Amino acid sequence: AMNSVFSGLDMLILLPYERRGTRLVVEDYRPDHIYCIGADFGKNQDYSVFSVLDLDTGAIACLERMNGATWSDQVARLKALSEDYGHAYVVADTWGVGDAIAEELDAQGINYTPLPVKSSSVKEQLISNLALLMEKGQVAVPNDKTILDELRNFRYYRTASGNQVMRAYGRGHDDIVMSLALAYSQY
Ligand SMILES: [Ca+2]
Repeated sequence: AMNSVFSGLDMLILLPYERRGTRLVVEDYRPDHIYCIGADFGKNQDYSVFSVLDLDTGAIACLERMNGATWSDQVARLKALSEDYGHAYVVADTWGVGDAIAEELDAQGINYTPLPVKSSSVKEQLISNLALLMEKGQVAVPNDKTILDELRNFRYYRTASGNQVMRAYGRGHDDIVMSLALAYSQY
């Protein structure tokens, strides 16, 4: 596609995994490594995606995805992932998530840093970083067709005034794309 964002998809490293319910587990926790978790919440009927990145290797160790999970359940699942990966810190897109998730992150003692995806400018910085790392052969994800498809279908458009926009082709989703970009913002 002429308007592909991820022109370096050919350099994406593809990793085998075990599906454990809502998790795709590439590898279990290694305590000599430091991890973070990109978190795109399930604000309403959209998916929540939590991407555990090994910051020593640049590889996704685990990716959890679901939709329709309660807000509290999303936070509990994030807590469990964080704890599983050595109190991995969460890079949380807190923009427009609502008071309950924001309060729950603090109330539950989640190890997190806010990265609100609050404009097209912020989004472009996150995505361009992911795209560059990808072309450089530094991005490694679970070899799952849904993940690869969501990256393949992430495209450039232009607004009425001529500003750049990045979004899913057609009527698609970008929760996986954004979760991965949030994780890799730290790499
Ligand atoms: Ca979402």
